[PDB]
Amino acid sequence: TEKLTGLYAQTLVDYSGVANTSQKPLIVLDNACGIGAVSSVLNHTLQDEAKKTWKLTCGDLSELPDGHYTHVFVAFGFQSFPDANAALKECFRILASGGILASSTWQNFNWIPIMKAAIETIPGNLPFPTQKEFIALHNAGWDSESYIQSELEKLGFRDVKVIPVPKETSIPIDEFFEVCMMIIPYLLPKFWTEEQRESHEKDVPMVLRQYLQDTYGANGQVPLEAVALITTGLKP
Repeated sequence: TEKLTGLYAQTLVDYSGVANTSQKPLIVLDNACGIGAVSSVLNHTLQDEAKKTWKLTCGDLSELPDGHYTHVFVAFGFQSFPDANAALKECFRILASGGILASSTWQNFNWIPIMKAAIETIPGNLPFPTQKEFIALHNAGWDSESYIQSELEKLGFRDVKVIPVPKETSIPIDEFFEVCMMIIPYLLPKFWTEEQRESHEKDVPMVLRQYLQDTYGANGQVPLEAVALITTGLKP
């Protein structure tokens, strides 16, 4: 996964304005080290500061001082929080006046289509989430520019911008297969009867591997295409 989220790490740091802001000293939060675990771009940006008065904190919003930070980053965190609204309220609380929230969330990605295609090789017209069904399983709305803009503005953010950014990369079959099998076990309970699972669950790995080897060569690459929403907002 991390080859693609690393591309979005540069986008999110650039869109936030942190490298060029007049707010000094920089007091930054990287939620759950979501950027730092996949990219050095933010850490390296701070290292390049002439000042040396800046601070970066990595910690988790999902359980910080009031009015403290100049920048809060949430890289692909809002769709996974237990309580996305509570987390957003916390972002507003811990930002200083003039502080910027920058977040990335998923709007589209191609791994659900590829999995669906593999599954419609099984006999039985078996059900599988569509791309929108899958996104909406947790914290629905964070794939919608209009939803996000209103959620941020309700809480007092202004100059709110929500921009879709497509990125494309490629991943080896073996790695793409393993990402799939982290997701499959989580879905089938929600979309198949126990009758359908006992009947077909055990063969999913083989057909998936078979479809993947079928389609993208034997040691080939699988494309990873996505659209992420890049959200920025100002706390007045």
